[PDB]
Amino acid sequence: DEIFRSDTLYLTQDLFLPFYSNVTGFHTINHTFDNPVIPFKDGIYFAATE
Amino acid sequence: KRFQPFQQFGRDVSDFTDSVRDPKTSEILDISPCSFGGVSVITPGTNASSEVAVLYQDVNCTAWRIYSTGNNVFQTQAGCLIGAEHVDTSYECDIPIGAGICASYHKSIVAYTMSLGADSSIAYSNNTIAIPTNFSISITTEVMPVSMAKTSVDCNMYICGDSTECANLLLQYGSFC
Amino acid sequence: NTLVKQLSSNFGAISSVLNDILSRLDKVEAEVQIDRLITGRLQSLQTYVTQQLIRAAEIRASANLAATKMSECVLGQSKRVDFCGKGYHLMSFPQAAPHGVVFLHVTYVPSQERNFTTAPAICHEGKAYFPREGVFVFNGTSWFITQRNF
Amino acid sequence: TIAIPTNFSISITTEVMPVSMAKTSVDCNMYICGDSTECANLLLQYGSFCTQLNRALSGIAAEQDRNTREVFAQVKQMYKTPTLKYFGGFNFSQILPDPLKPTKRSFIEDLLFNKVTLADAGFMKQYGECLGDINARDLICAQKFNGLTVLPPLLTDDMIAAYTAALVSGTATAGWAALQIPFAMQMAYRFNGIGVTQNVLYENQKQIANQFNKAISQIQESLTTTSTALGKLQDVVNQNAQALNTLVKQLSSNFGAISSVLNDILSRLDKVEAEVQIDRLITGRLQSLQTYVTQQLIRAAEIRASANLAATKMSECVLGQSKRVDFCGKGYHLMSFPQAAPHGVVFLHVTYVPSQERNFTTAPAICHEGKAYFPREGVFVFNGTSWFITQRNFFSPQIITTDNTFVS
Ligand SMILES: *[C@@H]1O[C@H](CO)[C@@H](O)[C@H](O)[C@H]1NC(C)=O
Ligand SMILES: *[C@@H]1O[C@H](CO)[C@@H](O)[C@H](O)[C@H]1NC(C)=O
Ligand SMILES: *[C@@H]1O[C@H](CO)[C@@H](O)[C@H](O)[C@H]1NC(C)=O
Repeated sequence: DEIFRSDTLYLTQDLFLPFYSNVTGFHTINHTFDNPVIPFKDGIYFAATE
Repeated sequence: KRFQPFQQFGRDVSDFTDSVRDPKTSEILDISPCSFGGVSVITPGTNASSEVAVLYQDVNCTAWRIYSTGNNVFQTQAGCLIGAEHVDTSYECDIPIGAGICASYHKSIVAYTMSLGADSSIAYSNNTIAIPTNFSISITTEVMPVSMAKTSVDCNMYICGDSTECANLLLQYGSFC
Repeated sequence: NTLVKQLSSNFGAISSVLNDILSRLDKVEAEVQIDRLITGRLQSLQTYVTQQLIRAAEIRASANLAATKMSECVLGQSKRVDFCGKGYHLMSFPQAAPHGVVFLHVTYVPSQERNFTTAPAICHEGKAYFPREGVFVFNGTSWFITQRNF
Repeated sequence: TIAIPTNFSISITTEVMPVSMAKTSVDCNMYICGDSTECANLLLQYGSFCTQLNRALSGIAAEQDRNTREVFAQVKQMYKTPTLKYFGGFNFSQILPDPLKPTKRSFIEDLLFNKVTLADAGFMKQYGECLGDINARDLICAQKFNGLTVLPPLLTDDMIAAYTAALVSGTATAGWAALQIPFAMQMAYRFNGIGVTQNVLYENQKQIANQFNKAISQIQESLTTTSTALGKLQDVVNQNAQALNTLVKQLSSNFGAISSVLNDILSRLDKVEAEVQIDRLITGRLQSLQTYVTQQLIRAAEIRASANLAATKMSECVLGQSKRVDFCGKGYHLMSFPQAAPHGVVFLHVTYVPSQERNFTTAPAICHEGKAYFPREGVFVFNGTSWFITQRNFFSPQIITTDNTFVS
């Protein structure tokens, strides 16, 4: 949220990425170029290491 | 407190808004309640007198946070006391103020330190012993409760009176009777 | 009397008087307010019952101790200290009282203590003659053997 | 065959018992409706369940003061410390106050107080102090701002220490309104009460004193190190704090309303619409207060049961010798000493423990010349040379005589 909080523990229900869940990897190099259409499925987490 | 740009208000665990960013100057401010502190009232009974004494637990009067200052403001262990005269003598604690302080009505309200009991010294002697030579017969009383009054409740009487519609609503509610 | 007085209170309803609601409101609209009142009044009854149970437990603890006193003090002599009176206990008598019992304890109280020189044992002729449950006291003329009391 | 002991030991054991709990008060208009005037009027046009709750709480507080009075105020006359601390080889230091140390409490009492951690050293918190320390999330400030208060006990800790010192001084001299007897002499009387003969005490006095002082030192060494011995008088403390902080936290909860924050509702809703939500919140918060009060009453009953048993122990064990089994210590009971502790009392019981049992052949009666000479409260044992008459405890053989036995 946009509320400020300090030194406390706060519980919330929301769409999150569960801990120790599977993530798919796509690697782009000269040999292989990957750009498939990926489903959205109620939101996504996207990480780029480059 | 340090506020991020997208924040405007701050809340505590009880969800009471305790911080606010000033719109014009962007300065963080803390919001605190105004009412705070404990109060107690000592009286000897309306029939005896109309005067009372007032004790403030969270004030040290050697001041500002008191309703009035009638006379004799003096600091005790229990807190700041207003309306009582202090007496050095020890007594038997008619009214317990607290922290070893008691009050009584002597004609004014007086406050004193609590008296534990009579003071005596017993000698220790290796070669001496005391034995009684007389005796007395004392009769003492002890009062102890045994039973209390037995009661019953008609819940349809207490709830819904003689009304038939409320009784049906009570029915289409639940049987906690 | 507190239960009686609590009927005056509204519990979020427009009125505490049921007859007014039924007089000037139709069934569906009256249902809401009557349900609010029902909830509040049931809650009051439950609070009363809980407090009665706690008081009853206290009274039970008091009654058991009184029964123990009757068995121990009235029908016997008790050697427990301060159970059946402050002094040494001799006898006790019960009297009935409204919702309770009053015990009269009769006790022995020593008085007029006098100081003597005391010996634990007597060398006599280089032997040890121990008192056998009494105190050796020196009256001024010769040594004597006495009880702790009287 | 029958076995009889030939030796004995002096053991000192401790028992910890709670006496009172913290006294509290609630400002219901503070906890419910804050400083808002409209919510106060709605509270008014609801009901007065605040008078009942506070009547119950005040009763509890008075009961706590009464509990302490009944445990510690048995002694009528106060008895000055003898200044000698030594009686017949027994060291009563570390149980009595030391003039050199400024504090009026004893060494063991100091250890006990140090062990138990207490939430509040003092009962005053000033408004300016709460304001200045806003950065720290002080729990007491949060309790106070929401209408919850803790009240000080009537009897200060130094007073309880004085009562305990008077009781110990009375035990040391005059025994259990004064008898005036030498320590060693009285100790001889306790042995008789047990059943052992006086000469046993007088002959072996130095060994018994060494053992006693020694047990005291072990108690001290056991308390110096950290243990869960005083756990009960800690559980009691944590329970109270936990209940108050739980009441503080419960204000965050909605009770079917749109928000838990009253100021938001009043800011963005008109009177009639705000009334519904405020009534829901009022109902919920009153319910929380009632639950807290009920739990406090149940805890108070438990503490009352504990205080009465402690008072009975003080009367029976400290001011007398008890023949009840295991009431004032595991072994045969001789004496007991009280020490004050935070919200409770610690009893030190001194007991006689038999040891080194030896087996002899036993006879119930002696035919002698076709007659029956019964022991008269002793056992007939065969040592190997001739028959002897002895006690149940601490084997001491005596020649059989007509006086020792009774004919039948
Ligand atoms: C609002 O007006 C005041 C006075 O002109 C000014 O100091 C302040 O900066 C203004 N607000 C902002 C955040 O610019
Ligand atoms: C009251 O204030 C005075 C002066 O600051 C201080 O010396 C005294 O200790 C205070 N009393 C208490 C018990 O806080
Ligand atoms: C009593 O104990 C103290 C401290 O342990 C010791 O100094 C003293 O010698 C002992 N007895 C006496 C009075 O000698």
